[PDB]
Amino acid sequence: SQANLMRLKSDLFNRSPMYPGPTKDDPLTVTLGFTLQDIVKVDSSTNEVDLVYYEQQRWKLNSLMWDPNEYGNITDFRTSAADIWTPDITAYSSTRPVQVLSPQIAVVTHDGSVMFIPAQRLSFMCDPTGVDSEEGVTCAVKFGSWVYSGFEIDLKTDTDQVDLSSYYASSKYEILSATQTRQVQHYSCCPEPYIDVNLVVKFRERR
Amino acid sequence: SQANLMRLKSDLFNRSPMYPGPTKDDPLTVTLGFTLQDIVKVDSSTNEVDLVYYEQQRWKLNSLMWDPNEYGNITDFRTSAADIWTPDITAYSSTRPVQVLSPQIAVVTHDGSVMFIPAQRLSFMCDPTGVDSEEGVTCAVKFGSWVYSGFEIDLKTDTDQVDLSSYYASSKYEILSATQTRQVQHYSCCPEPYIDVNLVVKFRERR
Amino acid sequence: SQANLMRLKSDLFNRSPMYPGPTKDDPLTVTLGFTLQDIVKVDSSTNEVDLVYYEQQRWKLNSLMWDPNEYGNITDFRTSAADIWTPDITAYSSTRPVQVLSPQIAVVTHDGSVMFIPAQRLSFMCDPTGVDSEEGVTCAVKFGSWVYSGFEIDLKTDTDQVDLSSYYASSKYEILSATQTRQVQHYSCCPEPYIDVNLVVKFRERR
Amino acid sequence: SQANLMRLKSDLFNRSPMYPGPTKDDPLTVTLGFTLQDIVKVDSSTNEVDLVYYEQQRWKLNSLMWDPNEYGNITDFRTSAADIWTPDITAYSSTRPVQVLSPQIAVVTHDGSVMFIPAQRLSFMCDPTGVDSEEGVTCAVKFGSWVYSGFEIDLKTDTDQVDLSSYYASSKYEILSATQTRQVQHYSCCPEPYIDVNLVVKFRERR
Amino acid sequence: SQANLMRLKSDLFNRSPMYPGPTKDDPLTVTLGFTLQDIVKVDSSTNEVDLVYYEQQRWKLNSLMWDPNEYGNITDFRTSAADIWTPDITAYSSTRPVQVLSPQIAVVTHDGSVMFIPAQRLSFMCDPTGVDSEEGVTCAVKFGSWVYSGFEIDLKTDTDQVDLSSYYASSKYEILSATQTRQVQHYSCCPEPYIDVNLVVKFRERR
Amino acid sequence: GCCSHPACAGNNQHIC
Amino acid sequence: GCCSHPACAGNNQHIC
Amino acid sequence: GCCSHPACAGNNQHIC
Amino acid sequence: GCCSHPACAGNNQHIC
Amino acid sequence: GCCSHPACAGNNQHIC
Repeated sequence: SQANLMRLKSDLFNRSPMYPGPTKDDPLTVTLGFTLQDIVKVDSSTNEVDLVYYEQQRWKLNSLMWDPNEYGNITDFRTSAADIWTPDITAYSSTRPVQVLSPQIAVVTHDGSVMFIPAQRLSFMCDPTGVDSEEGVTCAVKFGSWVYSGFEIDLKTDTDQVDLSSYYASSKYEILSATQTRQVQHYSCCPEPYIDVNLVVKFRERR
Repeated sequence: SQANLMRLKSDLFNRSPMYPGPTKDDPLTVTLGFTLQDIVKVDSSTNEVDLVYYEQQRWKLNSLMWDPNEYGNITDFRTSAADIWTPDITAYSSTRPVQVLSPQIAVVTHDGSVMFIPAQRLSFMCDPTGVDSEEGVTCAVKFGSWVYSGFEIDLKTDTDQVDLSSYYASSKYEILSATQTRQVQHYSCCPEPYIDVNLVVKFRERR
Repeated sequence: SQANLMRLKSDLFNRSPMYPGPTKDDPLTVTLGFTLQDIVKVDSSTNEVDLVYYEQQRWKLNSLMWDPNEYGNITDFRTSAADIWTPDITAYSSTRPVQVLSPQIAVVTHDGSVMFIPAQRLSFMCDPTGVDSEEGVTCAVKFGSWVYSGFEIDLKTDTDQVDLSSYYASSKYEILSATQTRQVQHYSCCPEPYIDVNLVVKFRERR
Repeated sequence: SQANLMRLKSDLFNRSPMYPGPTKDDPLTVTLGFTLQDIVKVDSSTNEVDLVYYEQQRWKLNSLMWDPNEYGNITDFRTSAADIWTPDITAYSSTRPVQVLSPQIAVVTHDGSVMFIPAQRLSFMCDPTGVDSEEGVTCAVKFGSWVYSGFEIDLKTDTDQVDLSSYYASSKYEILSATQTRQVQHYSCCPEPYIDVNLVVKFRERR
Repeated sequence: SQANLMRLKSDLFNRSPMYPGPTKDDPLTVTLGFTLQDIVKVDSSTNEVDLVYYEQQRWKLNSLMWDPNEYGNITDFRTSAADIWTPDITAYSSTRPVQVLSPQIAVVTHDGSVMFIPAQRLSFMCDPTGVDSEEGVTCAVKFGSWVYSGFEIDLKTDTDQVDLSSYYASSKYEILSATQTRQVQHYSCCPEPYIDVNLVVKFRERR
Repeated sequence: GCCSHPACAGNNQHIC
Repeated sequence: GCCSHPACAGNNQHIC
Repeated sequence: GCCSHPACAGNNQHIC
Repeated sequence: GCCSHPACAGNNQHIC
Repeated sequence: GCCSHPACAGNNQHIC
């Protein structure tokens, strides 16, 4: 079956040109979700906050479909994220290059579904004034495609609640709320909408 | 449609040797504009200031033109900035390598226009003395081609006002003024002019 | 006879496409072991602790077997880790990219056994409160495959005792205990098990 | 015109084997020159000083010559420095890898001349004691080939004066003198000379 | 005569395969020597010391031999360290990835000798308590092959004295002694010896 | 739960 | 506005 | 002793 | 003043 | 001091 997988990956990657990305004719939906692990730095002198999270991205390509019956009943495989197209979802208010904390490996399914869940450390803009109070402070950062409009990459979430089930138990901070919410922006000049997912985290120093 | 796009990129990129850059025979105009997101660090002990901004660059190549009727009415596409020539526009007084905060993807349109908008963090030389006063302080940094004269790359702006509409609302600093000015330098020895865009930012600590 | 060696690497790597990783049809067992060298940083303001250790990984592939007398009685060879598949075993709570301190060279034996021992510096989540007391403090970090379930990669240790024989004799810290324990987790939704090795270190400042 | 340049660059780079470096039979002269922008860090606790400068290097290869009349009268072109051989000129007492602050692009002229001017940040060994006095302090760092003797690479300057015309006007430091001087060394054992350019900067805190 | 050199490098590198490393049948001797430039950081809070040094490495390959009479009387040449096999010699107690400060170019001579001398900054484990005293403090770091036993890579020194002739004249520290000593170790289970060179430096804050 | 575990999420994309 | 949004600017170069 | 030295461990995988 | 500006230096090497 | 200078050392290995 190792031979069959080699043959599948050969057929999928070597036979056809690279997916050139989505268009207005053949758009794409990307589902985004966050699993927040810790708030690892709060800098009131520079207004920078650092987060560590897992960022799950999922999309589907017709060009990545196959019939398992032609390939020894293989229904999915894992492959380096470099072997495939990935979407250009970006934090819009980072202050430093995002650091990758995990392998970058994607899961591809025979229906053409792709899932990619890299661990990341993000530095972004946030005035943390009020973090040492009972009220706490709210930080926000928007994620969206750097170059694609909503007529080409539709962004969505599966839930608006950030996954907190793995949040570090002895964190310096208490999460008061954490949401990941699709927002839409329209410009009068132009017919296409622009989509972002707003990651909003309200937190305070633990007492 | 996806077939058409693959064919378009093949015809433009694999068919031809890469654009070798502009010459005095075939010069090029590069339009520059800045969108300031935040002043993220001010260091009075070393006289270094850090900016985060979006740098919009636009130019046009005849070698990137195509007829849309010939490619399923495709009028533009996105592609890795590695797939194309990009200009060597550089900050002249940086103190650290510039950090790129966004995907490096350009948009190419059928008339041969290319737009490329990298988000960046820049450390540059600036004595911030007076930032904690009512008058504030002025910092300046010039951007220009590293190796091409004004007879080969003409630099232009669309506006002399730095875009401040995305400047961080809770920034530690208030922007009093932010301009981007085309400057021409002539040297006695030589007939060719050298061009830069002078980014001038006046700011103070917010009270 | 370098010649027998020359011939062996030829047959194993280039004649076939690379090993595509394990599946539920051809699962794989990875044995993990840690050799702790020093606790090199303890940061109570951000709850981050840095360790330096040697991580021993061992697995076996049928596709890497050979006959010693068909190869000049050669029983093993060394090769760049880039030339072979390696498992995606990862710290689940790192806060910074792991840094590699040693050459990345694996040892392959004729029974198909592979051993790979990278020296590493790891930053991970840990509240160190109590480190300057007699009792000390406990830190923990889990290691496991990023994408493979326990039906594809079985993770095990040979011993639950972290190797402390190379722990730095003049370290700032005294190790009270250090264990590495295989843990199996099931989620109700899903029948396949998920495996991690839990690295648990109890320590205090040395007097 | 664009055609001629593409053709030229092909003939020079794709048609010929790369320059295997100088020999005593086919020697090379490199001209070195510095433009000091700022002294950007002074650390009395580790005896390290950081400079930002432009390092101009010029040399000539017969293998990079062409006749302009055979190429539409093109007399020069610019190309990525990765496309060409460059000399192994190194600072001998740096304490950190040099950081590159500019594009790395060379100018190649039809006589085989190459000019290459990277902007750099250098950390090097210097006891800054006395910098806070009227007398100031002197720092020095030598540059030379890492592996070539003076019989293979001759090093020279065009002037012994460091160019100070772009030194940052609001710098924390005042330059009292800055020179770049060719030094020739003979060792008792060996007839071949060893050459360096000695960068000597005397400076003090500005009051 | 530049022609002869091109041909030599071709015969050695392009027509013949890269040396796959030593074996038990065709072992190798590596000679090691250190030139200490400065102790550039001493950190008593984390027990880390940073050195800057030149590491001279020398070995000999039968596969790199040639007859100068067949190659225009060329007796030696210089080439990128990437063009050749290099030994996996490593510090065993580093705390950070080693930083390379010099070009990575080796000298190859016609008898198959290779000399390779990288400048490096090393951070390693050391409790510096006593550095501010008359007796000073002793630090040690071992260097050896990461994956090869002494039956495959034999390690040696030319002298047990570290080269101090280039030690920075205005260093914060005075070197009381610096030795580089070959050590051979056997383990009961196994016949093959394991070899390291122990870099031991005794030093103090200068009086 | 499963969805916070990267390997489990990838095996159970229909839920996560 | 549109020209402040990189994706919008790149998509509407006649305006931005 | 052997199994704590990586080169030795790698050379004797049946014991280490 | 050309020689302090890298682009200018590269265009005027006989002077710079 | 040839043997302390890397370029010289590489050129005179019978000494250095």
